[PDB]
Amino acid sequence: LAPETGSSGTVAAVVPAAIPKAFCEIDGASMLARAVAGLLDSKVVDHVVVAVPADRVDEAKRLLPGQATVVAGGADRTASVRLALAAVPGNPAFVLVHDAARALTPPALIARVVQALRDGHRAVVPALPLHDTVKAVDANGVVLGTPERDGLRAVQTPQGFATDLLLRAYAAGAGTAGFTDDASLVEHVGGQVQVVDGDPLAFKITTQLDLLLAETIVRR
Repeated sequence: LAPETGSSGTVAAVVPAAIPKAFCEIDGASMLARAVAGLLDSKVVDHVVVAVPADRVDEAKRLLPGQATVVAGGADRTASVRLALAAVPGNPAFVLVHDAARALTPPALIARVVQALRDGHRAVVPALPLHDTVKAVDANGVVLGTPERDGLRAVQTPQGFATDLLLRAYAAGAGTAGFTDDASLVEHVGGQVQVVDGDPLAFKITTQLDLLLAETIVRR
């Protein structure tokens, strides 16, 4: 890979959202818009690029905080991340990949991820202790085992990577990335991943119950 990779020392955040949930409105503003605003408001991200379907490109641009940029994304999601990066000036040292559905992610959480990268970690995810016991379970509902709960963490986003490390992980594992989170792909190529404290507010908004909570949090 090119020696120029990461040469600029900047931080790029990509929101691959390429549709529904990312565009659903929470008290007027889309999840995507709030997610981008969180990235900008961390004050530590130099470029925010969103990959959306073609037919939301113009709309995304008119409703997002002005400093963020929009590309039409790809199908293979890693393609969306690669396209977003070609639209980023220079050679960013770090790529943060952020789920649009974690719309209330606190700006300090995003900064913690970036601070751990600046401190020398090459792959960083935010995380929380589990609420529930987690069990291995077969397709028939038969319990196969119970890993130590205290040894497990629930992972959120943004996930942050040294750009070259993220690219190496994509070349090896992108053909499954829709079921795997980016940090998993990095682990598979030998990347060491560091956990920083997440935040309950960074929950992934999936169900009608989740949005009600998010709407309740914001109208307050």
